Amino acid sequence: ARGIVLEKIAVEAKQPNSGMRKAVRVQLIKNGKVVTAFCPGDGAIKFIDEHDEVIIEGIGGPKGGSMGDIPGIRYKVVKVNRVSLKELVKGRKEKP
Amino acid sequence: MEIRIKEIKENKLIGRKEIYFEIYHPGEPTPSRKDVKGKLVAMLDLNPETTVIQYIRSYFGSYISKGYAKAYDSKERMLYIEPEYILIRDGLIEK
Amino acid sequence: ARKGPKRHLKRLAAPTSWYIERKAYKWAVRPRPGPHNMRTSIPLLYIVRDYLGYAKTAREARKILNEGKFLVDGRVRKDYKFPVGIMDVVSIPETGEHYRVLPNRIGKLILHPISEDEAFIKPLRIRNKRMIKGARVQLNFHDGTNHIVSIAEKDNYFTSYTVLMKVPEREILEVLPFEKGAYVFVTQGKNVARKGRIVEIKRFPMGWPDVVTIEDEEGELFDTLKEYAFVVGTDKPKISLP
Amino acid sequence: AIWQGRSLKKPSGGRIVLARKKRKRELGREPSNTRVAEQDKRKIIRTYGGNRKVRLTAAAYANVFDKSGKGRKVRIIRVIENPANRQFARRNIITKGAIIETEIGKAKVTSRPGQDGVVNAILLE
Amino acid sequence: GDPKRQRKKYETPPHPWIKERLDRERVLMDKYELKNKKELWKHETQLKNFRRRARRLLAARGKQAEIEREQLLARLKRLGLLPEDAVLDDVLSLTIEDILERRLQTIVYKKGLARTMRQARQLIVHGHIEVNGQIIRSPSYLVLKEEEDTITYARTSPFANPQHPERMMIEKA
RNA sequence: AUUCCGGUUGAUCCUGCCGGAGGCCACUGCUAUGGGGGUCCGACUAAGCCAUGCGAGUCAAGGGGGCGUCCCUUCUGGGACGCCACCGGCGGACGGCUCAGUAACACGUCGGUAACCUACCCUCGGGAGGGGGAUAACCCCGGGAAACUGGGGCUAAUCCCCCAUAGGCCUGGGGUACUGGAAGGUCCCCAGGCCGAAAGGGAGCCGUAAGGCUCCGCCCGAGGAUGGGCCGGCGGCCGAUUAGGUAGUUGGUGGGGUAACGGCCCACCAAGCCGAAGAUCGGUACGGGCCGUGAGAGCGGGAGCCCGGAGAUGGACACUGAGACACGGGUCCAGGCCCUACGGGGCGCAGCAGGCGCGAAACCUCCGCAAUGCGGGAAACCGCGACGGGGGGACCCCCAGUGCCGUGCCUCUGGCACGGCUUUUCCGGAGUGUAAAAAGCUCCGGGAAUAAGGGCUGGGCAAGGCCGGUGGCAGCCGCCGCGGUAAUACCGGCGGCCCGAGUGGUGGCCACUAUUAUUGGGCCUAAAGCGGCCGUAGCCGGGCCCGUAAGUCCCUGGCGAAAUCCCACGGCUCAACCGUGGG
Repeated sequence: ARGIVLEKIAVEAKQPNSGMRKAVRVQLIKNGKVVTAFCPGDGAIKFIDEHDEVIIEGIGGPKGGSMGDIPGIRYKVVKVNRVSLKELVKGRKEKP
Repeated sequence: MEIRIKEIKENKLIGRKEIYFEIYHPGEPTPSRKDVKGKLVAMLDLNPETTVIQYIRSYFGSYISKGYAKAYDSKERMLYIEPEYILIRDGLIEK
Repeated sequence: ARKGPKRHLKRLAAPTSWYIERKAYKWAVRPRPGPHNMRTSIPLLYIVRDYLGYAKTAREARKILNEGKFLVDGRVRKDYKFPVGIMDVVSIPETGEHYRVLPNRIGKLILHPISEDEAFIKPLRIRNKRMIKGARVQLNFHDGTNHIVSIAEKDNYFTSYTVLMKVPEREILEVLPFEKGAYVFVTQGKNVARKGRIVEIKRFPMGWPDVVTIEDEEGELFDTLKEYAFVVGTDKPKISLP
Repeated sequence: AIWQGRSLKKPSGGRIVLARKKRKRELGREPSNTRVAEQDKRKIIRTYGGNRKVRLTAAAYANVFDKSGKGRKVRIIRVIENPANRQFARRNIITKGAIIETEIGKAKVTSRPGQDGVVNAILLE
Repeated sequence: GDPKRQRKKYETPPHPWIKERLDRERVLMDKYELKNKKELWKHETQLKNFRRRARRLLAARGKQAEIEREQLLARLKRLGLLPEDAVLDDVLSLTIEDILERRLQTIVYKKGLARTMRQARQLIVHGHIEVNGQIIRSPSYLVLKEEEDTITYARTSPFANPQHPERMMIEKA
């Protein structure tokens, strides 16, 4: 799906894990629903700003739902501004 | 370049003769239409102005190239039957 | 979305009785209405081009047909969509060739060479018989052809009988009745292209067709439909049917 | 027009939804009320396939036959009875089942005036 | 209702990573110098299809069954995978190596036309080998027994010259 | 391959689900050297809206004219030769596109129409007699911004009309001549009526003329053939937190209408008809051949190719024709647009390219009628965005490359140095190929030159106890589980393991799952025996004898289109693909 980033937030890893997982709130262009999308990568969060166009994709988890120690998040960002998030974090491309 | 006449048939409804032949040649360029027609006419005693080579087709990794030609009885019949494109390709009409 | 008659025929949908390549192209000639059925017919174009290889293109075949070089049943046929059916005589006088159209053992139509003397005889199975205006009896043959006789000769003809006609003069030569011991040729069905002698005939209630049992030369007995049993002789076939 | 297609209710009392538009071949024509008059009136109708029908709207003469094939052309006066409709007898409309009286007595119609454009009847003994 | 879809002619292993299967396949690849695992799986599925046909025909009765049995045996004998006096039971004894040995590359190497399997493969790819007059450039082609003795250098290829340095090197073996 | 492995505990054995491991389809990150074959490429959301181009024409051998060349006789006018438009005939109802609607005789199969229509085509038996009238084109004059359109005169036909005879239909009375399993059928003889044909037109060759031969033609009757209409038996989804539904409703009598039978409709007579074996109502959906998966039973889908059905912005109507209530014909309403000189006048790509919008999601505003086929023509032949050819695309499948050999060295699953060889592929040329090109195929010249990436590295699962950075933070993690200052688990380097022109991520289906259990699951303690009994439909039912054969089994005819599936042979180099036979 495609959406627009509204704000950047963080969530707490579940017990016994401890850590801050950085996600974004995305409003889908299809019907305007607001969802939470996790940003994979060591420094993926800084590559996403508000009002940015992003593409979100399901997060691999049981029953096609949440994954790992971050329930409540079902989607992850793949492309930001029509550029691959993995490529941006790895450094082969510059954010337009 | 050796031409072997595999088959010859006499079409009487269309006053022509259909010739199927094979050109055997060791490594060499595919024979040209002019050379093929000249050799075929000389060998089979045909009228030069009444023979049209339908095709000379070569195959993958082969030294034998197949060939199909037709020799008519009448120039008028040849013009009436054969399409314009084949005659132009064989160079019977100046275009 | 359908509003009227079809004018086209896809190759994949063509009848199974044709020796045609169903995947080389998309369209096939749609036979015009004519003597025989769709299943037991083939356009003259395929006979001229594919079966005999006298022409390489439909244009050449049409030119040759228009030149009046092909005779079917003794009459020159020019349209390339004319149906050609079983027990038909195809004549090429220019090459002096004569063929009889017959079914194969697998139901496909084939051309069987015949003699020049035999080329003038056409068998016709009396599909139906009725009376028309006046006191005349009309006979309807398997190929849709019609003949007329007088009321006096009413008993000389019956359904399923065979008539040998001299073409193109359209003259009666002989009448082969349908009875025990009559040589017959199967025209369609599982036992197509088989021949033998009549042994027994069975009737059934309602509109169920009659059933006929035929004994072949080797002595085997098989069954088929009376309408499918084509009489082509009395003791020995009068038409070469191998 | 006068559609003569399938009914929209199943025999069980259900409801049927049309899956297609009305077709031309399924259309009928207005009834032909043959009326007794002082002069015959007929019209020609082009029907399905280019065929033709002769429709009789006003009938004056009738062909009456009496038990022996002897037919007579006799003028129609009035319609006595018509079981097809309870009002046709009073409205003087001829129908295939109508009973009329002509110069030579009572007769019963045996043809369909709206389909063949002729009034044929048999004398009543 | 859907139309035909062309299918793959090889089957991948049920589990990508099995120690014994990986070792065996690696040995076969190294021995026969195949480009990748899909060729080996193609030959493996050819063997599997032959075995499945034999198994199905063993427990079948009918004129068509006898015809298919005879055709299978004749086809295998023609390919050269079975002796002339073979029986349907002998089909199940076939091995992957039997099929691998019938490849044009393997036969070219065996006939002494190339020092090594890689050289034979390059010769086949570049068109220095002719089978029954025709030039085949498919290293995976299965040579038929009837034409196994007609394989030789192309009459126009330089290798056909006995004085060629490469030909002398190959003959020096 | 008819299969397992990881996870409840301090440790063990169960039930149970979750996750790995395989195949297929749709999007998508990184990456990319080639060639062939195929039924692939705006179906999922919008059957939403469209600029411009094209997608249906043909006939001079049906007719009268205009223009131009020539031979001319010679003011006249005759004849060839072409071009143009008009009347006239046929076609435009096929093909092409889409899956909205539809739970229905829409579709599949088997039968019926003895209850019905059909131009084109085939066969047989018959006919073509006598008259009459407009008008197109052209000429004069216009009108109207356009789109369109008025008045006057002069003409021909295979144009139209009338008369005549054959022929068609209805009904009444008689004989039984024919096909059928069976005649409201067909045939014959009388009687009353209605309706009611044609083009001896055209062309060529002879013949002084007359006349003749041939080719394409016209009308009627009986049959076919082709395409359909209508009808019947059987078969194929979910919901009872939907139990009652129906009133032309079910049947009858008498009629109307239809091309045809029918409550299809009408006038009267009755109370019928459907339903827990699920009516009615609601949800979803074009049906089938088939496809995906599985060892099979089975489960799931049913867009691309074929057959059948519907639609042409949403509805409703009619005219011409054999065939339409008609995608590129017509009328009205609703909805959205365009031109206007303000009076007025036009349009609807779910046709091929192309554009906007919608979106995660899908291409050129290209060349030819050369092959297949359709319409027209007597024919040559003309037209066809059907089809055929090419262009763009990681659509599917098949075959290959990114070198090889000998010697020597080395930290030897490989790398390096030296000396040789090949040109698959790339680059430049000649032929062949093509409707013309291009691609392919044969050959000549240069040369290892032009060509490897993606994930993973703690187990499940092949691969590191190596070095640097961070020190419950960054982060990873399908599951288990790692990270809090010695991290084999995070980031990076160096090594390695899997596949390889591919390799990863996400959603969906099948197996995994004997967690849907007919094959083949469970219910004392883990999910689950109604608190208990009586009993209606259904299901399951003691022994022997006789009879029928409905189920059942065996044999034999008519069917179940083709493509798709399996086997053998043959043709493209083998293969993919196609053809011939069997299944």
